[PDB]
Amino acid sequence: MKLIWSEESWDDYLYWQETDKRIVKKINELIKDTRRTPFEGKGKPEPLKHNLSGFWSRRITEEHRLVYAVTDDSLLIAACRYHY
Amino acid sequence: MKLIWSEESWDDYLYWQETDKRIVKKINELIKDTRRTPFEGKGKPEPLKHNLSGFWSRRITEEHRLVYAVTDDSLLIAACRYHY
Amino acid sequence: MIQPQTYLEVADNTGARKIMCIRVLKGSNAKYATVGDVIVASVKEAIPRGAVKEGDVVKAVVVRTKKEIKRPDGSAIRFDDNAAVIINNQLEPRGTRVFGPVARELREKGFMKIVSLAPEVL
Amino acid sequence: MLMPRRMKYRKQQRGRLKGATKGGDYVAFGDYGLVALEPAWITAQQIEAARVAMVRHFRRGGKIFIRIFPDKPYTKKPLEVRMGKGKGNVEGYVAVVKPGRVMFEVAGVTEEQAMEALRIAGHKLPIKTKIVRRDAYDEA
Amino acid sequence: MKVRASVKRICDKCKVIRRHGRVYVICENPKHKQRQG
RNA sequence: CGCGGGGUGGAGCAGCCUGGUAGCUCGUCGGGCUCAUAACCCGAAGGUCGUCGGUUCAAAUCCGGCCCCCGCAACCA
RNA sequence: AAAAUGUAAAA
RNA sequence: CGUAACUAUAACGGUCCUAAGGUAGCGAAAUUCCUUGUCGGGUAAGUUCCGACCUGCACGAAAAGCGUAACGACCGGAGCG
RNA sequence: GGUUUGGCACCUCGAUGUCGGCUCGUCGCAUCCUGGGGCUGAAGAAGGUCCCAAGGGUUGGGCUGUUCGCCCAUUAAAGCG
Ligand SMILES: [Mg+2]
Ligand SMILES: [Mg+2]
Ligand SMILES: [Mg+2]
Ligand SMILES: [Mg+2]
Ligand SMILES: [Mg+2]
Ligand SMILES: [Mg+2]
Ligand SMILES: [Mg+2]
Ligand SMILES: [Mg+2]
Ligand SMILES: [Mg+2]
Ligand SMILES: [Mg+2]
Ligand SMILES: [Mg+2]
Ligand SMILES: [Mg+2]
Ligand SMILES: [Mg+2]
Ligand SMILES: [Mg+2]
Ligand SMILES: [Mg+2]
Ligand SMILES: [Mg+2]
Ligand SMILES: [Mg+2]
Repeated sequence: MKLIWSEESWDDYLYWQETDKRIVKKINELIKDTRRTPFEGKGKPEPLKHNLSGFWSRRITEEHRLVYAVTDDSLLIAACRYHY
Repeated sequence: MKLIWSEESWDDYLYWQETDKRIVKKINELIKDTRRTPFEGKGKPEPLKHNLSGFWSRRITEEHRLVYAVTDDSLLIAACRYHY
Repeated sequence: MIQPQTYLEVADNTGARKIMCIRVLKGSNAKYATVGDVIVASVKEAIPRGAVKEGDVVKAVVVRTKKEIKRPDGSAIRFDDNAAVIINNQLEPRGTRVFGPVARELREKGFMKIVSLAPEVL
Repeated sequence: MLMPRRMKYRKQQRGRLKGATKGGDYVAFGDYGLVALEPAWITAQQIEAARVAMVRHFRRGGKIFIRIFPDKPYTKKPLEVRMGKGKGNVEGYVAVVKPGRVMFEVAGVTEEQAMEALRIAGHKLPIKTKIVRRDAYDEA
Repeated sequence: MKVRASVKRICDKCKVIRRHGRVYVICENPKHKQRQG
């Protein structure tokens, strides 16, 4: 299962090695719970509407929430915070 | 050029991130040195052949290395530790 | 009496030597062009370094004609060639000097700089 | 679109439309109906245009009853070809309508609306129309 | 809408004056002026 | 559009004429030979037969309607 | 008889 | 049908068929349909013309192939007088 | 509407010369300018859209047999039948 990272969906985790790795812990933990549960369990993994049609958002804290998008074996990463 | 890892890569990367930060930062350092302009850059680019062929190799710290693939946007990290 | 296809001797140092009358800029169907009328044109042969290169589409004022000009006072003036003086869109001479006499029709037509510059005016 | 899912034959003659109406001369379904004043072949797409037109108007509203069904194949020869060498290939389908046939019926919407919704549909149509209520339509 | 073959009423302040044999449609605002031509 | 030819495993071709299961080469897969990759050797799995209907007891096969590929023909004024 | 090539880090 | 560092393209490969699959050299040509192909050049402006490129509908070697000084009441494109 | 491509095959095959150009025009209006006018998301200058109205106008070149187009330089406009 290959992992996807958009343009903006990269600099995030990347700047997390300069400002508290706390949030990093989530990324990683959330990632694995998605490799065997596309959108089940951790962070009450749910889908999305309009803008994010077909995007499932997993809870990191309450604010941030990395939205994945499994497909023919391939977990995608879009935004760990704000939006696109 | 979106970033893409995979099984042996993310796991290869997590170990680096959770076993030594000297090479973690060195690794993603090149990833940014590539992500933009592949091939030419740091480390010591060099087109690979045979086992890899379509894969490229960036000299890292001698023994260790990092293999990837370039394709009109969308990079592809394949490996983090071990020679070739 | 200049008309399209006519060759005009350029009377100035805009670098050009000879231009071909592309069109007479009077009415919407002006037949000929004479002393004082403006014309569009092609540079047919010019000098080496020069403000103007051949193949350039320029604008100029007719200053000399082989067809006598009739004066309101019953006199007539005729020159040995048909010369013009390249000017820019504001109708100002693109050159810094002007050679050979010019017709005073040039003044009332409103081309002072050329007249002052002209070495003689008949 | 709207066309028979299957047919005994693929091409069928033209035949003339002679007055009367034979059927569907009374409402029987909704509260308001639209009837035909003059005969014609209504195209599978004049209908669908009227239908859509209706709902387009009263969105999320009542229920529309399409009382007619284009089951007759409309033939047409290739552009610029001479007469003969067979019958044209089928170009589409139509429904024979005669003066008196009720084409559409709406129900579950304010009169004021049904009047409009039906009125609009009459415009997407090749013949003159007249709207109706539900009075003496008691053959049932 | 100055001219057409379907002059109707638009706003509640639109009159259907009929002058010079033509069926005009004068209204408070110009954009509604008409004339069945 | 008018004629005639043809869409069959991933590729490229048989099978349709002689209706009663599908073949061939390459590839793919598992195992050897090797220091290793080829090549070479062993043994595998994989085909809705373009599609929607028909004839038959049974349709890749036979009849039909569309759908793309290929090839011919489109003349005299 | 015939049988090819070569995994990229020089202290 | 497939294949080389983005893309492209495919020196390489696979397969089917043949009696054998078009070499050199030419190539939008007295041949190029699409077509006024696309880049140059010439012109103020060029469906022609000249130089190039080749996806040559539909060149190609003695019904010759590609060239060639000289010659031409031959057909084309340009200037000057 | 009857300017296109066609359908039909009615006069014309004891012949109705069939593209383009030139010369000469004349007519229509569904108006390209110019003249009147209504709206406008019309401030003004400039436009847009519809209405009235041919009286008169409606350029010169490059390319091609072209009509047509495209291009150059203009124009009040470079109208369509
Ligand atoms: Mg590639
Ligand atoms: Mg030059
Ligand atoms: Mg093996
Ligand atoms: Mg070595
Ligand atoms: Mg080959
Ligand atoms: Mg050419
Ligand atoms: Mg041609
Ligand atoms: Mg010439
Ligand atoms: Mg010529
Ligand atoms: Mg030759
Ligand atoms: Mg006719
Ligand atoms: Mg006859
Ligand atoms: Mg007859
Ligand atoms: Mg005849
Ligand atoms: Mg006779
Ligand atoms: Mg012709
Ligand atoms: Mg009018």
